[PDB]
Amino acid sequence: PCPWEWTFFQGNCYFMSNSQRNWHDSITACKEVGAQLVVIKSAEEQNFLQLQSSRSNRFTWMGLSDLNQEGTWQWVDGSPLLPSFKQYWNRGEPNNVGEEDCAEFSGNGWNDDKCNLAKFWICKKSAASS
Ligand SMILES: COC(=O)[C@H]1C[C@H](OC[C@H]2O[C@H](OCCN=[N+]=[N-])[C@@H](O)[C@@H](O)[C@@H]2O)[C@@H](O[C@H]2O[C@H](CO)[C@@H](O)[C@H](O)[C@@H]2O)C[C@@H]1C(=O)OC
Ligand SMILES: [Ca+2]
Ligand SMILES: [Ca+2]
Ligand SMILES: [Ca+2]
Ligand SMILES: [Cl-]
Ligand SMILES: [Cl-]
Ligand SMILES: [Cl-]
Repeated sequence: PCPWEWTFFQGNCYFMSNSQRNWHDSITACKEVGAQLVVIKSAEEQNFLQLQSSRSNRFTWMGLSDLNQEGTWQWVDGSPLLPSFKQYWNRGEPNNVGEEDCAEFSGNGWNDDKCNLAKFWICKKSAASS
């Protein structure tokens, strides 16, 4: 079972925060609970997490950025953003407006936004590690 206040899906536990943090502080918060700011590995996990964020009406960080090389999106575990996953950007994203280097769930897909903006966040860790 997942810890109190967490969400189970496909053998992992997810913490949907109830406070807001900028993207770096969200990474730290997840590391504090032995988790990671969420790295999506499958289409079904994307569809699941996207829906949680859309129906909660909450702009939410995930563990994805182009801070290192503009236009090259990397997950916080080092894995590249696969071209097929680029289907999950909202229409007209990522658009880098005013420089935007971190990815959030926004509505029915992903947006790039300012990494120093405070948003809700989602951490992920194995249920077996919980
Ligand atoms: C300069 O950044 C802003 O201040 C501003 C940027 C977006 O509003 C301005 C744009 O509106 C129109 O574009 C629609 C989506 N955008 N783009 N680009 C268009 O008239 C443009 O000429 C303007 O630059 C808006 O950004 C938020 O929403 C878009 C999605 O619509 C998203 O991509 C952004 O990441 C951001 O969440 C608002 C933003 C602002 O500062 O509030 C006014
Ligand atoms: Ca940049
Ligand atoms: Ca960018
Ligand atoms: Ca954007
Ligand atoms: Cl559970
Ligand atoms: Cl991490
Ligand atoms: Cl940024």
